[PDB]
Amino acid sequence: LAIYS
Amino acid sequence: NLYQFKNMIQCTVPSRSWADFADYGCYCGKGGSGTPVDDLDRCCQTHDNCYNEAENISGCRPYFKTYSYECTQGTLTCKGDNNACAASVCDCDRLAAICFAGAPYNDDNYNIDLKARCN
Repeated sequence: LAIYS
Repeated sequence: NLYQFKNMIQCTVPSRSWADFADYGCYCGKGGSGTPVDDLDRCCQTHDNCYNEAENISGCRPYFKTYSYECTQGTLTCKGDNNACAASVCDCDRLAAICFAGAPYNDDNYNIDLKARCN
């Protein structure tokens, strides 16, 4: 569910 | 979008899980702010800046924008059917991925204390 950049 | 950035990373840097880059240095993954701890953090810093410029294009959201690209036989390509925004985003991510493939990886710089070294 979550980010790198 | 990030799902695609994810897939980009996975095709230029096979041997390394993409997660390895989601929380690194001061700019990879987490917010940013401060001097990049290193080259791999610099790749990300430049990647964060790219997104901010793209944000200038109205209705352009770097994270949710779905662009057109393809990765085959070791080649990452941003397609022609992208509007200004998608094209920009695509190229940001693309440049980043290629940057990732060429930078060293320091484990000491993975998940460092943001608050005391960069928030």
